[PDB]
Amino acid sequence: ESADLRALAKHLYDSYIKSFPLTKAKARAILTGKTTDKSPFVIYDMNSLMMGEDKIKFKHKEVAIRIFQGCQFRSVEAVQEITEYAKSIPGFVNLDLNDQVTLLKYGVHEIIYTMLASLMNKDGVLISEGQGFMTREFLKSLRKPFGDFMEPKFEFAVKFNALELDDSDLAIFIAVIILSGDRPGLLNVKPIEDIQDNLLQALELQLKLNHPESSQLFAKLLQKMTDLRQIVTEHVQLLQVIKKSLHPLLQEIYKDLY
Amino acid sequence: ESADLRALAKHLYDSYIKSFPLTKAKARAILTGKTTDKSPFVIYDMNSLMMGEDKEVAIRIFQGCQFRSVEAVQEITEYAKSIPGFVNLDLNDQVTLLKYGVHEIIYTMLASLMNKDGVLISEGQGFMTREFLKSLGDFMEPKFEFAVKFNALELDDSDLAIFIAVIILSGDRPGLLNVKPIEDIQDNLLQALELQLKLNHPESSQLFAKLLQKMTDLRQIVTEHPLLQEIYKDL
Ligand SMILES: COc1cccc(Cn2c(C(=O)O)c(Sc3ccccc3)c3cc(Cl)ccc32)c1
Ligand SMILES: COc1cccc(Cn2c(C(=O)O)c(Sc3ccccc3)c3cc(Cl)ccc32)c1
Repeated sequence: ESADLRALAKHLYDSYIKSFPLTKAKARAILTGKTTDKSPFVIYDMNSLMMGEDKIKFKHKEVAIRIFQGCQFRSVEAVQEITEYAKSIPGFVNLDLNDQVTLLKYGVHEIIYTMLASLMNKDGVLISEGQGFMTREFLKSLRKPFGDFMEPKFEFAVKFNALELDDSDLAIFIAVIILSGDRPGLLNVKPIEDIQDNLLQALELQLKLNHPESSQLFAKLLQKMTDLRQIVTEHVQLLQVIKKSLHPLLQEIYKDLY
Repeated sequence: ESADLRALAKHLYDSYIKSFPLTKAKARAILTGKTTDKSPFVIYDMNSLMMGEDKEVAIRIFQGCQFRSVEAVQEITEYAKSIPGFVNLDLNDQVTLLKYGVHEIIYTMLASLMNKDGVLISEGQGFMTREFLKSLGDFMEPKFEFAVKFNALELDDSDLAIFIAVIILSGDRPGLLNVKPIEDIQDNLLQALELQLKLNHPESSQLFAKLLQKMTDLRQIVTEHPLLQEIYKDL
């Protein structure tokens, strides 16, 4: 069955390519300065933060807070991308609608962090679709609860990026994360795990063929999901330190994804 | 290398038997009224509890359960010594791996002594029900929910021995000095488990991943709410 595993891999990558406008390949080309196209506007200090908000578009009233809503606007945009990609996954839209919601409900945070790692090196993050680069030192230097809440994301990213996965690897990895059969409140786990079974097989082969010099990559990738679920837990906790940010209709768009 | 990987598997299993006096095989013989062993005393309520230990109750149960963690770190430590390469690692790092990896192993091995209804105590001589514990009041519910999920994998002692070695030797543990020698040991512990599951469960569909995915669920129980106070010092 090594032929349908290749065809499954490809066509998650094909849908991945169209669901997500900014890929890892493109993020690394920009980060490394590593070819033609363009250098991003760098946010290293308060004066660059304020100049970045003119030429740079921002579809999104103190400064460190103005960085939360921006990060929150953006994560909610990402949900609709992850939601579209989920639908390209063979078997997903035949699942019970309730289960589809539960898978996304719990899956989108873990996928957001995975994808946030593609835009991060140890020095900072690509923001505003590669057009910008906020430095890491500019982020530790934010106030009170804003001083961290990005810093552990970087911690995980530097470690995650060391696996040197490409977009074709991540397409399957993300699919694996969505079709996760232990989301609280799933009504029907049989097809969920039979789809995840395929994806794991497709992933195991992809890592084999794509990183043939890298012995236990499938297993080391799976261990990362234990770091992923922990980072998600302490972010949902740091957002009950940030119920202490006004809409309200924006509290009502941007409270979840969902 | 599939002779190296059988040798390693069988080495860890031997050390496992020798380190842990109550195995899962023993626990399952005791739990299912199997004949080789003797039925436990059952603690379902208050004068069962009273009659079993022949100030208050809840925190005195929490004193016992906390001390069972003591011999358990005495035993996990002894096992970790037999893991090829462990004692070669930097002294500080040996400690770092033990401190963060021990509770995840406790909960793995507590799944062996549990069913849907309760837990074995005193090397399998007693049996505390889930509801007498739910009568105190929360601290055991996640253990039981993981235990029920895990025991579905139908893992036995030879599988757990290797899987537990995989836990202890993780290079993601906060503040490891020399990460690379630790990853090197896990890599061959990883392909020894993969050979163990394909050879022991020839019919288990993608069991290897299913088991490492369960490493998530273990990490989250650990986020629960004085040789213990010195393991907890920062996590
Ligand atoms: C996984 O995709 C993303 C999810 C959330 C954010 C981002 C990039 N990004 C953005 C953005 O709006 O593009 C933002 S908001 C922003 C950036 C610069 C100036 C004002 C707002 C952001 C903030 C942090 Cl602390 C980290 C990453 C951030 C990408
Ligand atoms: C996996 O190794 C174990 C780690 C901790 C506990 C146990 C079994 N156990 C014990 C014990 O003393 O053997 C105990 S302590 C105990 C309980 C009643 C009377 C006397 C002691 C315990 C308590 C809970 Cl709430 C759950 C499991 C427990 C086993």
